[PDB]
This record gives sequence, structure tokens and C-alpha cells, in this order.
Amino acid sequence: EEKILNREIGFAIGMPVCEFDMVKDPEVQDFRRNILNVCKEAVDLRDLNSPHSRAMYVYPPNVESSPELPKHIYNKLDKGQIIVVIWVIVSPNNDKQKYTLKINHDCVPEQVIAEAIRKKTRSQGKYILKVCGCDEYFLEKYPLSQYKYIRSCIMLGRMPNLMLMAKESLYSQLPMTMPSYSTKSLWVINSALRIKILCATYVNIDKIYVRTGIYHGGEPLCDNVNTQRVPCSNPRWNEWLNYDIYIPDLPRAARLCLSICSVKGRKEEHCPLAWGNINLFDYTDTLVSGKMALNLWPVPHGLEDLLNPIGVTGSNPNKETPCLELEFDWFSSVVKFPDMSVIEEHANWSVRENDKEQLKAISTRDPLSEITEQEKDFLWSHRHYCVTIPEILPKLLLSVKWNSRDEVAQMYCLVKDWPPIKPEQAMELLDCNYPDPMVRGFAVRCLEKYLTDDKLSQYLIQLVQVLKYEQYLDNLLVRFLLKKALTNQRIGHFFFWHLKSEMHNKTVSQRFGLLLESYCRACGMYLKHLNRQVEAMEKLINLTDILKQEKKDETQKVQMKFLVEQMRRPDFMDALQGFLSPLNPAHQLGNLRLEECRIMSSAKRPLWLNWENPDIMSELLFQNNEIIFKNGDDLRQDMLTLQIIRIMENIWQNQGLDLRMLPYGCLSIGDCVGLIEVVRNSHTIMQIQCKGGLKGALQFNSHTLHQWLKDKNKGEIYDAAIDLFTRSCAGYCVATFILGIGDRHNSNIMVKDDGQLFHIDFGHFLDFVLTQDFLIVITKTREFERFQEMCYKAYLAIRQHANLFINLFSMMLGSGMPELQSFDDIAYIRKTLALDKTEQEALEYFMKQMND
Ligand SMILES: CNS(=O)(=O)N1CC[C@H](N2CCc3c(-c4cnc(N)nc4)nc(N4CCOCC4)nc32)C1
Repeated sequence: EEKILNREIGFAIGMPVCEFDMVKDPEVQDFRRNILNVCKEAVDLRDLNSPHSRAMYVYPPNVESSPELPKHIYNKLDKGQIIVVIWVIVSPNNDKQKYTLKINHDCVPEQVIAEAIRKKTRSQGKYILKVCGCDEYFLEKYPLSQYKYIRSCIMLGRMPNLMLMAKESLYSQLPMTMPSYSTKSLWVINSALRIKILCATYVNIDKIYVRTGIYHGGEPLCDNVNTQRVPCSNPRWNEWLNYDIYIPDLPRAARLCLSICSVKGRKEEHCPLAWGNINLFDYTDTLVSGKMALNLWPVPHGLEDLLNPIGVTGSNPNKETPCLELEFDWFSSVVKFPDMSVIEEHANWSVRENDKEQLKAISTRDPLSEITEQEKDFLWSHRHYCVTIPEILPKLLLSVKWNSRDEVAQMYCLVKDWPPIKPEQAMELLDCNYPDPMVRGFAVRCLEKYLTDDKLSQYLIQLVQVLKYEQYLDNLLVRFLLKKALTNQRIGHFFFWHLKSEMHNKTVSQRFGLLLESYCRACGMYLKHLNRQVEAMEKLINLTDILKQEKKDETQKVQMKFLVEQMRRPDFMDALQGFLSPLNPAHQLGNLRLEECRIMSSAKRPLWLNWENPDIMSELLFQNNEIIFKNGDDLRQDMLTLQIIRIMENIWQNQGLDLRMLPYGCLSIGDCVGLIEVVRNSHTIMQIQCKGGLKGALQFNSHTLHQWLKDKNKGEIYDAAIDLFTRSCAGYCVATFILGIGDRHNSNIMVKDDGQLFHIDFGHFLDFVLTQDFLIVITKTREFERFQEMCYKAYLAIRQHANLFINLFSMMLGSGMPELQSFDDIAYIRKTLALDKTEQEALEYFMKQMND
């Protein structure tokens, strides 16, 4: 009954649901019950126009955010019309009958269906269109060219192949539950803040001390205060630390950031041994008081500082770790943060053309540009004129003295009536610099208003990451993402996998596990599919573990014999066949084609897997799905680079710059485990050179690449391939340069039969690469001038969207990626984009880099 659902949820998360029942934290239990409101609202939205609304939940339209086709895409059409092939399965014999149409690019799915009925009768609105080869439907009245598949066909030159299907055939397959577990004002406390550091347990160099601070985000609200140094032992300090801040001046998001530091005498070497952060107010707005024990966390690699203020808040669940005992003051009553009306009353009681141009210039600086003390005072004094340049809100929020309740009360009034800003600008307000709940609430409301499901999917990795910067389990951001996940199954699929992949990380495991329980409880029959995906991934992790540890250096043929022997076991055959691809849940993975699978020779010995596509029309898309499974590489850097490449391509496409990129799929499934989408018909430059080269001859020649392209494209198709190569080469030259991608050797650069060039392996970023061989394919015979112009325009287009790229990296700051540990790492993009120069000065910098 409910025990069956809880067992399936437990297998999906990787931890039993009864472990959440054991958690005594009132915040945990209140989250579990209060989040059910979002579950019910999503379930009600699915039954609104049932069964059509339920079908659009399971099969949402995969569309672009704009119907307007850029001038260069419209030119690929035949007088604004497209040729589509509509297929029908006739039964008996399941014969595939096609009907070819020439219709307006903006025809809605029902108009396409009506035109197919006309063509079929040359030898009624109860039909739907499906993409041939995959479980993707056109269930919504969008213009046909707005669907990503159709838009992608126009660009790739391919002909769209759709399948006409009875509406009742699909609706019949759509499957048809609340769980059992369902004062003084802060401003009247006249005293200053003091916190007692009692003692530490589970700390066995010369002397030890506790480093403390009051922080709002990563900014200290007063000076940091340390306890006395004590000789190691299990130190007792019994010392009240006094902060230069009065209790009423404490902002709502104020935190205590602790560290147990060691001192080693030589000048003195100070090292943090463990760290922990505490919210000074709990989720119910109560200022903390009384005794409290905090279990600390291990210091993350590359900290450098003594405190970790960006780090997660709360006690380490492993209670066998350094444990610090603290005491807060009790003011003879439960103290609460004042209501918005009370703050409003205090904000009221708290009271040129050269200025307008200076405010406009400050507003246009990137998120990492430094804002001086004079500028902060200038912005705050003109705070009322600022509501007329809404894009200045991030700069104005950093000008506020958060340790002054008079300025904060006035900022709350400005935030309450601030005009909405674009989602790419509102995402800046969700990073670690903006912990204030009013600032975060405004940013979330801008996302609910202006974020399409396409853009939400595009930015999902950052939105799941910024959940770690939230003070509490229950917040506006989590409610927004969970609702969107429970009303769009494509969002829910990746939402589940982004959370599940981080369950090994104990700093987030409880937050993400509780969030996963509410998702699994309301996602419906998709939980059964997710369980099959989980089981296939576990079986592949076990298989690659044995391969890398036991048969580490065995031959490929002896490795395959173990693979085939393990795929003789019933549990393995069941687990690795008949499940949806986590890279794209529209792709069903049928039977494993072991004869096409292999253990790759590459580092960590990845698995190259091949499955039959069991779609009735598989031949019209791809008969087999190939996926690389890797155990050992942190695929998070690759995921982020692949997302950035996708965004850069959209920037270029919308500006009339057809620079074709290949952001293939990559998904992190857990700790250094994951999947990589195989681009079919592709080869590395090293493989192209070791094809033109013979047995014993040099595997090194700069004229081989252009020769292999000519053999693959003879005739009229040669001109198209050279143009595609030039455009894609231009895009990747600009991209790898701006992002500072390393290891750009001929085994990490690939080419497709059609001329399309792309890069792979992004283990290095944020710290130019071209060969003579590529120049031969593209020295300056008019083709180099056209290629140069492409690079210049591509470089400037990315420079105009620099704030978005800086923000996407800034939101990932708390992931733990070795190449992205502070805002100084992101400053590498400010240098390549030359944001400290003018538009013409940045182009000359880029031209000097290209000529070098
Ligand atoms: C075609 N040559 S090959 O002989 O099959 N083979 C020879 C070696 C080469 N390997 C080596 C590593 C590798 C990766 C890869 C692995 N780890 C990360 N982190 N990032 C990318 N990705 C692809 N690709 C295939 C094309 O589509 C995109 C994915 N291939 C790869 C394939």
C-alpha cells in the first residue's frame, strides 16, 4: 500500500524513507509536511484538462523559447515552407506508409495533421504527432518550426519524419496520495551580541583556538573574534566572545561562522582543522538562545582562508567528528525577527543629469567589477532614483550596510516595489552574495514570471546548486523548482538526477534527500522508470569497478569475455535492457548489442555501450543508441562546459551568426560516475592522421585532415562541408579561448563526415589552441578572411552577454569543482572577454591573441 511506495522511493534515493522519520529536527519534519502543498498543486494542475494536461506533463513540448526564426534559418526554407514526412503504421503487418507534405513553417500540429489526412485520402482531429525514433510528441499548438526537432532539421538540412498516432492510443497508456506523516521583538533587545565557546570534543599541533565571525553571505558584519589559544587536549575555553554588533542590527540572514584552527610555531602557521556555520535565526524567525552543540566538517581542498562562510549551514550528521559546544544568550523570552509591517514603520521613521549618467554607467558593469566605497555611498544616497534602472539592484544591494537595521528596513521597501528584471539578471541574486530572503524572493518571483520551461531546463544545474546557499529547507526557490519538476516530466527527470548525483555529499545529502522524497511521492509512474535507471547505473558502476580494480590491465578481448559472462546473469540482463536513457528520457534503451560494446583503451577504461532503439521507426532517427559510461572522471566540469557551449551557440544563432557547435550530452550520475553521448560518425584528428598514414610510416602530417574531408565529401557536398568546418572551427576557437580550455591535442578535437568540428574532454578550464592542419582545411586565401570575420563577431557577441556567463560560473562556486573555488577563478573570463577595455579595444586584444 504506502509501504510499496516508500520502498520504491527508498530505492530511488538510495536511503530508506524511515530514516527521515528518525530525524528529530523540527525543521526537517515541518519541511516534509509543508512541502506537500506544492505536490498537491502540481497534481491538481495535471488533472485540470485531464487527460490532455496529464499527457503534456509526461510528454511536454520540446520547443525553443521564441517562434521568430532568425533571418539565416528562414533562408534555409523554400519560400517560408518546409517539407515534412508523415508516417502511418497501417496494421496488420505494421507497414510504414509515408505521406510527404510541403507546409508553412509556422503551421500548428493540427494543421499538419489535417494536411496529412488530405494527402492520405488522395489515393478527424483525434490524432497526434510523434517524432519518429523517440518518445517525443507535438501535443501543443506551437508553430511547427518552434519545436526543437523541426528547428534542428531546418538547420542540419535533414527532413523531418513524424508519425501520425491516434490520440486514444497514447491517452490509454497514461496511468491513472498524502502521506501518514501529515515573544519579544529582536528590536527591543538593547544589548550587543556575545556567544560563549564552551569546549570541543573529538579533537585529539602546538595550540588550538576557535576562529569566529558574524557574516551575511560571504561578508563579515563586524570584526572576526577568536578564543584564546589552548594546548590541544579536548579544549575547554568557557569564554564569551564579544562582537562589535548590537542584537537589533542583526540582519535576517546573519550567520555565525566558526573554525577550529591550529597554530604551529616556526612566522606562525595557522590552519583550519574543521569548520561549521550556524544561522543566528531558525526557520521560524526565532533568534537562537541557550546551549547548542555543533559537529564540524572537514576543510575543503583549496580553502586558504581560516573561515568557510560560503559553506553549508548546520551540524555534521556524522556525530563522531570535532564537536563544538556553544551557548547563546536567553533574553527571558523567545526572540523573533520583526514582521514586515514593523520593519515598514521603522523605514518611514528613518527619514542631477551628471548623477543619472553616473548611475547608468555603474549599472552596466559586470557582476565581478569592483564597486568602491565612494560608489557604494553614491548608489545608496540615490536609492530612490535606482528603481528607474532596475538592472542596478545587484549593485545597490551590495551598497547597503546589512549590519544597520535602518538601511536594511529602507532596502526592504525598495525591494517590495522593485520592477521585475530578466531571469538571467535575477539569477545573479540567487548566488552566495545575496542571502537575504527578501532579495531571494524577488529573484524567484522574476523567474516564475519570465522563465520558460526551455530556459529553466537550460539553467537547471545552477538552480539546483544555489539550493545549497539557502538558509532553510523550506524556501521560495525550492517551491518554484519542485512545482516545475512535478508539472513537466522532462524537468523532473533532470531535477531528480542533479539531486541524486550529489547524495554522496554529506553537506547536502539530507536537504536533497528530503527534496527527492517529496518529488518521488508526487511524480507518478515515472518513479518506476527512474528505479530502472538507478538499477542499470548501479550494475554499470559494479561492472566498471571490477574492470578498473581486478582486470585493470587485461586485454580488451579478455575484458569482453568477463562482460559477456556477467551479461549471462538474469539480474544483469534485466537491469541493462529495457529502460530510458538518463541522458535523454525520450530514448528507450532496448536490448544490449554486446557485439558493438567495448571497453575503451582510454584512462579509467570507460565502457562504450550500444543498445537497440526499440522505436517502431528507429531507422528514421538512429537504429542504435551509443553511450559512454565512465567511472573515475568528475563529469561536472564537462557538464558545465557543455552547457556554456550550448548557450554561446544560442547567442550566435539569434544574432545571425550560424556558428554550429556540438554540445553533446553529459550527465553526472554520482561521485565521479556518469554518461557521455556518443556523436555518431565522428573521428578524432589523430584517427584521421592514422588513416592517411600507413603501417610503419609517420603518424604525423599536416595535409591529412583536408584529404580525409575531400574523400568523405566529393562533388557539390564539398562546398557545404568546407563551410560547416569553417563555421564550427570558428565557434570552438572562440569558445575554448574565452573559457580557457586546456589539453587541446588532436585526440580531444573531433570531426564528423559532414565537416562539423567539435571538442571533447573538458577536465581543464579557467586557466588559444589551433593547428596548421585545420588552416589547410579552412595561409589567407579569402577563406581565412571570412573565417577571421566570423571569429571577431562571435567574440563580440559573447562579450555582450558576459554578465550571464559570469553569473553561471558564480552560481557553481559552491559545487567543489577544483577549477572553480573563488571569484578569482571566474576573473579569468573577465580577462579573455577584456571587460576592463572598450568594445574596439577588446577586439584588438582578441586579434592579437588570434594572430599569436
Ligand atoms: C571516435 N573514436 S573512438 O575510437 O571511438 N574513441 C577513441 C577515444 C575516444 N574517447 C576517449 C575519451 C572520450 C570521450 C570523453 C571521455 N571523458 C570525458 N570526460 N569527456 C569525453 N568522449 C568521446 N566521444 C565520442 C564522440 O562523441 C562524443 C563523445 N570519445 C572519447 C573515442
